[PDB]
Amino acid sequence: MTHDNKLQVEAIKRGTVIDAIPAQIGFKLLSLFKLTETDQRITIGLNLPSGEMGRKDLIKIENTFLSEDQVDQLALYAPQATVNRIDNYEVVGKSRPSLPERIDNVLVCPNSNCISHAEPVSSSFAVRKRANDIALKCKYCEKEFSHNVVLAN
Amino acid sequence: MTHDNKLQVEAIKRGTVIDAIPAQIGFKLLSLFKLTETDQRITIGLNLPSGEMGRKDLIKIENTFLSEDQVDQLALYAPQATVNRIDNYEVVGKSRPSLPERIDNVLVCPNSNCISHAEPVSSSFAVRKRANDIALKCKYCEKEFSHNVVLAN
Amino acid sequence: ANPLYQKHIISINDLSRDDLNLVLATAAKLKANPQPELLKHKVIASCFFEASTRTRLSFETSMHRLGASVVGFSDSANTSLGKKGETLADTISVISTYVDAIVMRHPQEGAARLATEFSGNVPVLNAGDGSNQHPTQTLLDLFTIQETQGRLDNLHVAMVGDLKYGRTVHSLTQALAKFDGNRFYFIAPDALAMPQYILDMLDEKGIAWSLHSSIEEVMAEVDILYMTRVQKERLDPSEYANVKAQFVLRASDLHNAKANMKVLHPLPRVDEIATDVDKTPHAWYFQQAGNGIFARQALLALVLNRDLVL
Amino acid sequence: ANPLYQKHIISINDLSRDDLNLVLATAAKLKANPQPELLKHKVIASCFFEASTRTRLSFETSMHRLGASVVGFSDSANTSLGKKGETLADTISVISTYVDAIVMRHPQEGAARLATEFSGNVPVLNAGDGSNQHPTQTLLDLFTIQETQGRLDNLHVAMVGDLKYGRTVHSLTQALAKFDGNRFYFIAPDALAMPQYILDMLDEKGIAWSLHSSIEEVMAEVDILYMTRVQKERLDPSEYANVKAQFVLRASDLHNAKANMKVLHPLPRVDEIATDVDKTPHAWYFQQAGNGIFARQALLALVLNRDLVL
Amino acid sequence: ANPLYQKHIISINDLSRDDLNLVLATAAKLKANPQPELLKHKVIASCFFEASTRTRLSFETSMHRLGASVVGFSDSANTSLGKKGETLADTISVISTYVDAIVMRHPQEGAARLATEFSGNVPVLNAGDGSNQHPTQTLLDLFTIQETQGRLDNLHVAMVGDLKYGRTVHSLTQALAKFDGNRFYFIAPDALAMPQYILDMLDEKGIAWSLHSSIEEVMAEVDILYMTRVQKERLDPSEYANVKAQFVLRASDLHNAKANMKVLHPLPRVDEIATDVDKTPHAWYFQQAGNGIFARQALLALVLNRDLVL
Amino acid sequence: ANPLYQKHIISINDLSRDDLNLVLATAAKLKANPQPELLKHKVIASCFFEASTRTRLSFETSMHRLGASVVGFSDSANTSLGKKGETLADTISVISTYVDAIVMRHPQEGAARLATEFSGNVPVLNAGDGSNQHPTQTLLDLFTIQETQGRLDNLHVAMVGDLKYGRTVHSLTQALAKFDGNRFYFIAPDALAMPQYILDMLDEKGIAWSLHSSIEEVMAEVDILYMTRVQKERLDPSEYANVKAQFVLRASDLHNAKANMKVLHPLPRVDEIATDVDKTPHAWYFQQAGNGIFARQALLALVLNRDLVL
Ligand SMILES: [Zn+2]
Ligand SMILES: [Zn+2]
Repeated sequence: MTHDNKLQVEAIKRGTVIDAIPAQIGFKLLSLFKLTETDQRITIGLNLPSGEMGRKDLIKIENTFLSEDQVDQLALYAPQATVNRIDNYEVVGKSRPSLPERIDNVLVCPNSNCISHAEPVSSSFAVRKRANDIALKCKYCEKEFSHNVVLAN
Repeated sequence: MTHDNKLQVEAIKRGTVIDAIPAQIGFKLLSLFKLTETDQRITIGLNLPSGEMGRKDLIKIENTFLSEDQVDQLALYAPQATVNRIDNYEVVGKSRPSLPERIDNVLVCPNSNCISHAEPVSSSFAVRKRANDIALKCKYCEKEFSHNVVLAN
Repeated sequence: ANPLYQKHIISINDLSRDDLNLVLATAAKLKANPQPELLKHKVIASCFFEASTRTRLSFETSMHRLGASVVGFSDSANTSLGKKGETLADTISVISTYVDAIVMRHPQEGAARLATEFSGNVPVLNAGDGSNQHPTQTLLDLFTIQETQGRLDNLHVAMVGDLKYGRTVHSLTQALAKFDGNRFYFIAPDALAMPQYILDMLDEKGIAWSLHSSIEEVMAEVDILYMTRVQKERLDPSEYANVKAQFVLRASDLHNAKANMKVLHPLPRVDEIATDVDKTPHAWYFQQAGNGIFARQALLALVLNRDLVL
Repeated sequence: ANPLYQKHIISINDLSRDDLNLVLATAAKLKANPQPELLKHKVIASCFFEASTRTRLSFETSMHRLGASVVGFSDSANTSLGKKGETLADTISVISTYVDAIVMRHPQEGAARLATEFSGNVPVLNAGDGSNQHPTQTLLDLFTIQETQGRLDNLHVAMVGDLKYGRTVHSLTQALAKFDGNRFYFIAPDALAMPQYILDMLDEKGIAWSLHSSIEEVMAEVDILYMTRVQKERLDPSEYANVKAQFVLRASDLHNAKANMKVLHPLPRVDEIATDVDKTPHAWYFQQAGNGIFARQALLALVLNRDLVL
Repeated sequence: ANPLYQKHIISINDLSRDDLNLVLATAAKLKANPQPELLKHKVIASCFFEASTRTRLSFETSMHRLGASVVGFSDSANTSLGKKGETLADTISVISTYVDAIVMRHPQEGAARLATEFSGNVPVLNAGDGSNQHPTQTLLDLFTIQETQGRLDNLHVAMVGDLKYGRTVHSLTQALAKFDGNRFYFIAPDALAMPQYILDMLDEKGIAWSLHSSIEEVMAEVDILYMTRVQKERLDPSEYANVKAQFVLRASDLHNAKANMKVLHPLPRVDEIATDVDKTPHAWYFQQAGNGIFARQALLALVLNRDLVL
Repeated sequence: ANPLYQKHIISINDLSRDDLNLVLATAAKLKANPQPELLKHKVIASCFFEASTRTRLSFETSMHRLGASVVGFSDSANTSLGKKGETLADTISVISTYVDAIVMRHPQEGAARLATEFSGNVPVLNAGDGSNQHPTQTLLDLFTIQETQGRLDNLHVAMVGDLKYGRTVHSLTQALAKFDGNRFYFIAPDALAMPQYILDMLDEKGIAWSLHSSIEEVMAEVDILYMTRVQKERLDPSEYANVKAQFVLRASDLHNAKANMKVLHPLPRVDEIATDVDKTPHAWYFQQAGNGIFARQALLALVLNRDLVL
């Protein structure tokens, strides 16, 4: 993707590079998934230029690897992000975000009466895609919501 | 500034560079002061090898300069930080976090009966140093708490 | 003696286009050149059988601005009111022997109407009656509309929220359907749609109205955006949450609105309108709340004063 | 061990066709030959965080008919809040150390589900978690439909009342949908219609259903008439009265009903089933409440016993 | 225009020695030569979000003595106020469009301060806010002290009771620490001592204060004896009883007091001061309560009137 | 006959070292080998004049695990008073004629003691009499300390929280003081310190104790960490927040704790023990609540049986 060989960010020898994160989502990803609570070198680039999409975000975590599941979790936010596994200064393998079947801890139930709101429990939603969108069903109240609503502001 | 290692290093055209942020404080600052809410190219460096000071966080905000007042807000979180002004690829200016007079909308009054909690108002505390310990007095309930207490939140 | 002199103000339907305009003309004048002793020596009963602070405070302030005295009460929280005892007919029969006018708010539809049959010569003003009328709130909504749009004919008015149970949107629709060429846009959740009956009346007049599912869908073309409070109890918290996002106004949604467009809300807003809107020039709910004073002073002056000298 | 041994009964969506037949086969045997000392020495907690005298009395009679002891409590509150603090999690973590099973009713959805996360090896049985589930009422209904019709497949079922909110009809529709050839007639006013998510599942599973205006149109076909209470609070008093008549059952309407046709109702019925219906052989709402005793004994017997020698 | 004209009266700390004296000078004058129509035509909102009859009656009487009108409310006993609904910000935004000044008492610290940010040009006076301020009570305590001692400098003042949680003793200490040479004697139970913070501030000024365990221990040398109510809830009834005897004033304890010494108490007294003291010339709590009227008339006159002509 | 046969269990001060060991030895045997029909035919009254669901549920489960029947009632009230009249004396004189033992909780101190004066030959067991005693909670704690530490002498016990008011820590300190070589670390904010009467008894008996500022200073030494809830109501919200942090336990603080170290808490814990503590092997508050079942069965078995064949 974006290739600057002049003022460019320093490359990582080994780790994970999440590229193509759409702009303004990169920070959310760090927050949501607690990506900063580590001692490893993390390099974040925000609002990076890439004619492919204008501005994109990018994250490089050193000596750290995301499993298939973990990567799948980015599916709601940066669905087109590319997770390139790095080793010895070369992309030893890529990865695309697949929509998983279940999503834990990061979401909040829209249902005001859901018990998950006042208790020591990790939210969990079942994911099922249905034309035009993705439905999310709460493990607790069992109410099904459109992702668009679960991902409110 | 540029962590010129061996191969490559990045640099912004002109803007601000916040260096010497103690480890684990970098991300907080991005979150708290909502620095990531710009169309500007932001470059973040977390857990960088400081060797002497240890591990540090680094933030570079392009075409963006911080007023002395803004620099002062960093005092409670990263008083050691150095905020560098860059113009024409070089450090035209260099300032450091000085203890502010007031601290707006980033803290939370630990007084649970304070009117500030449930309302459309930005918090505000009066900073009063009493030899290293910093007492923070709420603008609303007028209670004075130790900076330790307020900061846990 | 003025058209409204000694009349009872029960339902908006009892007021003609000429009456509405008379009240609104008087209100504007009372706002310009105040008359603080106009009602000096009158005693008005503030009878809130149903408690409502915003409304009571506003009516009473109105009474005070004109020099009148006020006696009254609020929230008759009788422990389980199977029978509070005395009939309302009896209470009004007694109270009408003390005061010069009665402003009442009651929980049951038709209460101010009944009162009328026992107050003798004493005028009774409806401060709200069940899910039926609330005429003073409308006089205030129209006065705020005329003041900001300069007219009550040929407006593009949007009504958003609980169109089904909102007694105020029902009344505003009827009042404005008395002026000409108004186009209505009804934005409401499927379960809270404008009652058929209102649509029916509108059609008879040959007035235009369209139903929209989104506010930004009509944003660009409205002069007035009248938001109402969607009460969660009327809904399931999941379905509430399912529709919420579709009817809450944020400053962003206003980027396409016209310069003259204003947002009104009978208040209280809570979820529906974000505070960020408060800061825009389109926010007019607090100003709308202030106009209640003139709309209310006007009404009282007209009813209690043979001829208005202004 | 039987399939339901030591299992939590939270939602109907968690049980299968077999599980349902297993509970109903056991219920039948216990109704035929009671086992007054099967659960002796067992202590069970009847935790009604939300009071429900009818449901509690039945559940506890069930526990006593099997020889178990009961400790518990009904309701917990203030006015519109409650008290101070202690999570449902700690409450269940504590109680889980005394008793052998937990029956519980709670105002928030998902409460029973959360309890299973803190109860350890103690099975949690849901007696109602807000607008979500109520497993035992559906088992009691199913046992009543089977007992009187002889089967759970190929039935003509008509549901009447408040289908939008009735958590019992949503659940019964989902339970019956696990069997074959059933046909559903939904008869509700427009404001209280069967939600689309249920309609969708029916469609998806190729199950026949249809909306009707009045019980009359379909009385002749129906095998089971399931009624629900349309609470006046879900409607404005005026609205209520207009629809009301369309969904009120009299003995005279049963006129053309099949011999086997039974009228069911979760109760309290109030206005919906006229008293003259109680005298027809079709009235089975009281006999349905009595069966709750056996569907409930069945669950407890199955969840606490590794094997039943029935 | 006078220093206090249009200012908000939120905390005693916002008032300088010059402001206190200006209010006190005005109060004495209003007491001598009354001005019953000074505020004629103003409408003041008496907003007691927290009910307090003594304080409301006094403020309102003050409003009436100057010719002003009053609209308002008291004890908003919402059943379990998890959310009373409207934000306080919104209530003040609306009320400030009706009235000319707002006197408010609220349960939460900082409420009058917040109000200030939404009342626009309308002054808001703090009638009590949580455990923070209550400036009008202090203006009344100082006016009663100056009236009886002839001065606010060089006094030997004793403060007895719940020095820890008494918002009034905290304020009186700060106000008097603005005048020179005052010596404070703090008589309080170990569990209810003067907060460290107050002692700290006092020391900075280089003001003297001593802690006593008994009242008669300092009886002989005090000019003012300011008793406060020790609330039993803050204590155990046994420990309460254990310390009670040590802080209740009886006429006997006064046999050594000076001729000029007066006993003040914000009221209500109950246990702390025996009725036998009422009969002595040192009793001044009821007179102190009467001075609230002039202290309050003064404050309102200054804020609502460009220049005080006296 | 055993020493506790037919005896009242009112205060911990009434039982001896032996009595304590006898109750705990029996508790252990019943926990090992249950006797589900020891108290069959016995009817016991669970009289909770002061509601306490947690304590009642446990006591009653205990009664049922021994085969006894339970009749009783929870709470009795109005708002801030109650009803008319009937002494506790007559109430006990009546109930004493039906049942075989009385378990009772009451808001006033000394209530259980007075009951023994009117109950005749029926033993009265105290489940809590105001701020005074609560015998069974101390027996349950002691049984938990012994079960996990292997002894009641030579322990390092740290008590944290509200020591001034916690009736459970006062009592536990008195119980442990009957054994040898125990050392106590008291860790409380200055306003909630261990009363002097307890400190005096410790001194008098040559028992070592010491105040500490934070759990940190002494974590390494402690065998038992007993926590209590500091109710925010005992402090002003501002005050609370400043101390709070000093007496809140996180999993990370347990870092340097001994293998055998157990964290105990009467419950409800709210803010004081972070949830991440529940996952460490040190968390034993839930297992302590479960033991209440056996310390309680022990008492009932001993008081109602002349001899135990355990
Ligand atoms: Zn949920
Ligand atoms: Zn505050």
